[PDB]
Amino acid sequence: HMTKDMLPGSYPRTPEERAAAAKKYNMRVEDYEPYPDDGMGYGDYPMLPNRSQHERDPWYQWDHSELRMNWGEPIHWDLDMYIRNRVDTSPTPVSWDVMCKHLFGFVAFMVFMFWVGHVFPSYQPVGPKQYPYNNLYLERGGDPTKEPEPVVHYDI
Amino acid sequence: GAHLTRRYLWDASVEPDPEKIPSFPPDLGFPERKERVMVATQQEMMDAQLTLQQRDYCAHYLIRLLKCKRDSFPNFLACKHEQHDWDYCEHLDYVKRMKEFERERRLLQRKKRRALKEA
Amino acid sequence: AGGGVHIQPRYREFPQLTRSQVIQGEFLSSLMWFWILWRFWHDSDAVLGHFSYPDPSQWTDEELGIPPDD
Amino acid sequence: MLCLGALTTLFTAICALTQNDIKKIIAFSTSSQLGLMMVTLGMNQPHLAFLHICTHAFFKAMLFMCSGSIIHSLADEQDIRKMGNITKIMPFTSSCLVIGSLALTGMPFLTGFYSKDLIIEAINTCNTNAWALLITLIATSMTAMYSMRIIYFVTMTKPRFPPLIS
Amino acid sequence: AFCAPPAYLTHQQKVLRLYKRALRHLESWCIHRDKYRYFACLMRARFEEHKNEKDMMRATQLLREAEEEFWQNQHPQPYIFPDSPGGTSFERYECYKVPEWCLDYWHPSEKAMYPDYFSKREQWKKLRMESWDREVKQLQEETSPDGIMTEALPPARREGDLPPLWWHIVTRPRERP
Amino acid sequence: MNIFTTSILLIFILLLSPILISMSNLIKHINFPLYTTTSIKFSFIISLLPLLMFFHNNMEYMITTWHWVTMNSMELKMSFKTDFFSILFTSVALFVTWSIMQFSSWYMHSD
Amino acid sequence: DAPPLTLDGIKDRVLYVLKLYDKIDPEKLSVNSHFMKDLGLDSLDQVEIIMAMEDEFGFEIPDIDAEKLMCPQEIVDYIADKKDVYE
Amino acid sequence: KRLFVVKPSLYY
Amino acid sequence: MLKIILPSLMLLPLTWLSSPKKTWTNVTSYSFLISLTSLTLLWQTDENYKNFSNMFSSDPLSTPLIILTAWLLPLMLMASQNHLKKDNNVLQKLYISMLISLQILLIMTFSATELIMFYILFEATLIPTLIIITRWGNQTERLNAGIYFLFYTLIGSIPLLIALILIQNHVGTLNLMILSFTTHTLDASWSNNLLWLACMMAFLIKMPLYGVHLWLPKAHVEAPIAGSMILAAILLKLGSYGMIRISIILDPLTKYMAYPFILLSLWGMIMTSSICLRQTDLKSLIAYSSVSHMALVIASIMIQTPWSFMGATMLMIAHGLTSSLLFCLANSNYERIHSRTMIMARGLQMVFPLMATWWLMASLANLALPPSINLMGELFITMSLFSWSNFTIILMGINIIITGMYSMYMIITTQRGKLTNHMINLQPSHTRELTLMALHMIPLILLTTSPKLITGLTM
Amino acid sequence: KMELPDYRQWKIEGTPLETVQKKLAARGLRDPWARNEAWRYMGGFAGNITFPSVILKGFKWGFAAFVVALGA
Amino acid sequence: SGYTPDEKLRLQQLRELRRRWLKDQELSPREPVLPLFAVSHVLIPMWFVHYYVKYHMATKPYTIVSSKPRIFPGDTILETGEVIPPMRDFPD
Ligand SMILES: CCCCCCCCCCCCCCCCCC(=O)OC[C@H](COP(=O)(O)OCCN)OC(=O)CCCCCCCCCCCCCCCCC
Repeated sequence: HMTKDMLPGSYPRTPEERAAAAKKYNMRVEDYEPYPDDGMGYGDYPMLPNRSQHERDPWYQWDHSELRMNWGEPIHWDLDMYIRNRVDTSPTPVSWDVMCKHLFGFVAFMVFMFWVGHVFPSYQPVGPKQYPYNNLYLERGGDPTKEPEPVVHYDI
Repeated sequence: GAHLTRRYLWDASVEPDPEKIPSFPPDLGFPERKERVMVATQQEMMDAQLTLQQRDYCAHYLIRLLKCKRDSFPNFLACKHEQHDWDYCEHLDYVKRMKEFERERRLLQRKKRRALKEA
Repeated sequence: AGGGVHIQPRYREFPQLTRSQVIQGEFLSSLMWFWILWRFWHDSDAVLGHFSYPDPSQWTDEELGIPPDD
Repeated sequence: MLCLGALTTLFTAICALTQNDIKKIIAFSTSSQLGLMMVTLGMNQPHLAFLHICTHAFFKAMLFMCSGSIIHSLADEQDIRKMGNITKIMPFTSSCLVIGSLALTGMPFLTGFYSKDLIIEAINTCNTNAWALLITLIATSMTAMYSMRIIYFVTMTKPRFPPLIS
Repeated sequence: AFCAPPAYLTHQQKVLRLYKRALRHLESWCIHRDKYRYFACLMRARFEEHKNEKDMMRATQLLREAEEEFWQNQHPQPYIFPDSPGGTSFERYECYKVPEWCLDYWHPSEKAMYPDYFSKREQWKKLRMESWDREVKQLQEETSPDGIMTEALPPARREGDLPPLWWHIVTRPRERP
Repeated sequence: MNIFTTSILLIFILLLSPILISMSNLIKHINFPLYTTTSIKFSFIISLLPLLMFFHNNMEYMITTWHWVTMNSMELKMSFKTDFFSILFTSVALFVTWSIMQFSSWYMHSD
Repeated sequence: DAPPLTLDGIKDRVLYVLKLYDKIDPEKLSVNSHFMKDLGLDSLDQVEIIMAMEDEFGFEIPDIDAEKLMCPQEIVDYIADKKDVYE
Repeated sequence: KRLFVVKPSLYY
Repeated sequence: MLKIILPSLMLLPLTWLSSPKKTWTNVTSYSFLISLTSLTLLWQTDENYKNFSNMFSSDPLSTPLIILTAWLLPLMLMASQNHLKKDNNVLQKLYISMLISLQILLIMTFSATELIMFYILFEATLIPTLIIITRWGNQTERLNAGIYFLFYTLIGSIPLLIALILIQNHVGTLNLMILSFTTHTLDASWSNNLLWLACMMAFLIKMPLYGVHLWLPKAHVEAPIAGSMILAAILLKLGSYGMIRISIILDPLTKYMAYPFILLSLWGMIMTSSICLRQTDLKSLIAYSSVSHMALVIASIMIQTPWSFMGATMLMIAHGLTSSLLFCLANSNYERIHSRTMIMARGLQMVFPLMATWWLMASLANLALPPSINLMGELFITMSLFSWSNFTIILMGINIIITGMYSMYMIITTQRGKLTNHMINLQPSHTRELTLMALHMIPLILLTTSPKLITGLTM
Repeated sequence: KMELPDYRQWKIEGTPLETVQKKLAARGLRDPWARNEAWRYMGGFAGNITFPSVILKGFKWGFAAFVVALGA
Repeated sequence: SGYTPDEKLRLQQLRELRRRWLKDQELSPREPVLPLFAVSHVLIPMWFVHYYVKYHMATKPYTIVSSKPRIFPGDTILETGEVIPPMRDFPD
């Protein structure tokens, strides 16, 4: 039912072609900004803003409710990614850099402090625990035949 | 703890290293110090299935507790004297392990005093 | 509003409470406190501990094998 | 694991302090307690770690169904901000909530106390990272804090729930 | 959700829609009602002043510095209602909102019970087909001269006619199934 | 003490019983929420019997119920251990489950 | 759990709240009475009214659908239509 | 006021 | 084994001679019983394999398949009764016969002693398949897909023809029994290093390797459901069966001549698994799932450790059944939806409650849920691969995480979420659709109870 | 039909809203929605709830129970 | 703003129809036209299990193995008759 003229074609070279494609895709001729011509296949597919369906007005009656996309509006190339499930480009109260630095700062400080810790551990004023026999040589599964160098522990 | 401060701050020359507590000879300062003693026979423990770790010099009071816990089964609140005993034995062991640590500490100090005083 | 429900809704008023709701609530809490008090009396070794820490700094040098210098 | 258990304990606990969702705060507490459970396994104390697993199950289960009661009784409000004075409106759950809250905070002679302080003092007595030892203890104070956050906002405050009450 | 989106936003609706986000993001920081009912009538003051600025340029310079003041003084976890987009119950009950064109493939046994239900359903389906013609024609006869076109649809304007395109705003799966 | 082994195998059979009732047409006729709540209740009591055994005697049990494949050197078999970790947890878990299913009936009412 | 609303119980609450707003006289509030042309309130007070209603009935009247809750009645059918009350 | 609950045909 | 075969041939007379109205039931009912006769081969009761006669044999590796090949003909004929029910009564009897010949040929290929009998029957299966794909293919591109399916297999096939005639001269008979009990040890020359590639390459092509797998996505896309089931369940596994019986000879070279393929497959497993993650056509995603889960197999039929081999035998039979199940349910959505797009048709469980349970179990079979032969299979290939080099877990570890993601995404965006507003209303499920599924999974549940039967030659 | 308490009943005096009312007033401002927020503090829920009160709920009988048991 | 006088009638009218749809959704009386045990599933399952555990498992080798029983000092061994020696006296 779909004519070849109503399906994607080659990079719009002349300006009339750039305005013909914009009709095919139901866009405004001044908003059709073909993906850059570097021959990676995009073709004439419009380069729509890289914004996820997450911040599409959540109250409006979107024809396709869950894709928050209307019927006819040009679909984004990566809508398999900026969908309401997979990825979320949506504004955040804290700036992104501020986020990346803070998070990793925390991580680093922690990791480091943990290192300061291993250097200076906390250990009570207690000497080593003393196990009977030869540090349970035989029972720790030691060889019955070969007796071990006696390890003795004295009182006080 | 504060002992750590003595070692992490100040000087660690005279502070013991936990990894080597009996750092000095066992008999230094001792007129034939009596060694320790283990009441339970290796077999007694092996028959009471005491976890290796729990085979301490208090293994003997433990076996008692465990005895009074299997016996007296429906009543889990009545083997109370037995637990105090075990614990005591162990408190009286922790203290030892503390006396040994303090003795080391002091002895290493002896070295600093003696060696330096030798200089 | 059919009277069939168990209890009625209230508008801007303190919801009426059933005797059981209050008694069961005070019951569970009071047993919590009876248990905490009963065990505290019978077994007060939760804070204190039944073993006193030795002062490691009062051990006569004889006690530890500190051989008098020289 | 002693190290990562320790980081999760505080990391999750600090996050819980400001979370305004009742179910979310309890869930973070689920993670923080298991962080303590991870710490005991890391300090090679397996038997006590299992003991906390059993005691952890009783009280955390209580608090979540306690909030289940509050959320269902209110018009499905899952936010501490709009929920208040449940203590007078619903003493039965509030009583259950504080019993659970104190168990979570290791109130003396309650199920948390028998297993939890064994783990705490285990830390205070073993040879361990200094950073791990300090964070685990303040993690314990935070557990009391967020526990306090829930009862103050959810139970002891003027009601802020929607006006019709059912 | 019901009415259609306007093309561009006015100055007003942008200001008056901050008064909502702002006051509603002030009830997250200020939870207790009193503190709020206080710290908020102080907010209106901010909007109350600079109400009669006639200098548009200025007005759009107070608005653009208001929404940046706000962005940096917003609560990360505001109070968004339970059933609204972004909420906790949003679209929860949608697993039970079947689309009503599915009762048409029911086995004659199933529809045997529930008898009067389908007697009224067949009436409504007669209503729908009985007006599609007068509707679409209306939708068209009233196509204003080609030009601006908004998603607003016309009312009835004649007795017996049913508001054009009414089968899915009426007959919409009930909210809480 | 078969009483021990049978009990450990039995909890699984009793809990699986609600699962196949829903597979057959029988659940429409009886009440599934009430029936399931009761059987977990009985499972908790059944779990208690080994728990007392362990405590009385502190003994464990490895139960190899069914063989699945010899696979040459590595034989594979279905084995349930009954060490302190397993039976202590089994009792605690079912008590919590018995609590929640009754809570579930009230919470999801109208689902 | 709670009982479902009615087209006259969703109307008594809407009039109730408004009668508690100091600016709106409580004896000239009538359901067919417009907020800005008949009662006197300004534009900022419409936002405040709607918000009260959003907190009396516990749901959010979207912006675009709430820039028009003028009559003190539109609020009573819009709330009901959004909550499926066929009376 | 029991209300009819639309459901996918469930005989098949 | 001429009961699994002669009675099969006779199916052809029955599809033709029978009444137009009764043609479908005679054929489907009879091949169900044809499968029952096939089950007799499973009665081994001893190590010595079963050499029925000079040309026909069945050993542990072939037997688990011959039964699957006989089993799917019933199912294939049940999944294509809808489309192909709009035909002229002589186009049907051709499709039914085409499906019948595939298992006649495939049963023999899997049950063949002489390796060139494998080749002649091996490459014959393309004729029936190409007709099924090209003649009844819905899309404009099946002429192209058919070309890809014929040339990739054919260019690989003529090298194997030269190689097998070559070994016959070198050894003196292509009889798999003898070739096994005779000393054929290649000598690591440069030439042998080519022989090995000649024999394995034809098998590696129809078992999509990362380098040459583009034929399978294109073929299954436009192929009718019966052709897509045959390609995934039996056709691709023809390549695996060949690699198991042909590497008995060429014993020394694969120790060092396999690295290229092994790395191609394991990296291929990751990339093929990943592109499943964002592919809009559902049949496309299942096909790449098939490439990745078959890339694991060529990496176990090359490591050549006992566990690999039966990991392979477990996975091939298991993935065969699972893939069809996925291709069969994909078709049921395609016929009502009328589009292959994954994004449309969201929320089906709301409207097709059970098909969704079948979808869920198929996905759990697709990913490795543990009480399933699918997991046992991967667990074993994973083990050996680890033995080959402990690092392999990293790559066979990125695949497991990705495999979980795409398997559930198929369930999450096809069988959950809000219902599509008003696509052509989706008529309820037929009982045939559901059985065609039940017939796939009930055997998957039964085989998982006793995995020993599909464990391979090694164990 | 459910009735609704007389709107008049609500008044700001006697509740924490009144003190907020008086200060906002110094500023010249007056909040008009206070009365709506009155039933929060108006009655039943009027009493301030103290943190010891919740932690100590039932302590009175709990100790009463303890003493008795300790006696027997 | 305020509703447009031609949108307060498309909401006027369509709301009127929604009210009728929801009335029609209401079910008429009769609408739905349809045309101790505890021991049961605790005892019956049990007999079977026991049958299985005492006559298959028990019978087969190494199917139900148990940690040795605990034997303490001074407690008798029933099977052999020996009496575990009492332990060395605790001095403290
Ligand atoms: C053969 C090659 C491949 C052919 C593929 C297509 C064949 C189709 C036509 C033939 C189908 C039947 C023949 C093939 C399957 C035969 C299965 C079988 O015979 O079961 C044997 C089993 C007895 O077990 P047995 O192996 O004797 O005991 C071993 C003891 N060590 O007997 C039984 O116990 C029957 C039990 C029935 C119910 C078992 C349910 C168990 C479910 C466990 C898994 C649950 C989770 C599954 C997860 C799946 C996820 C997708």
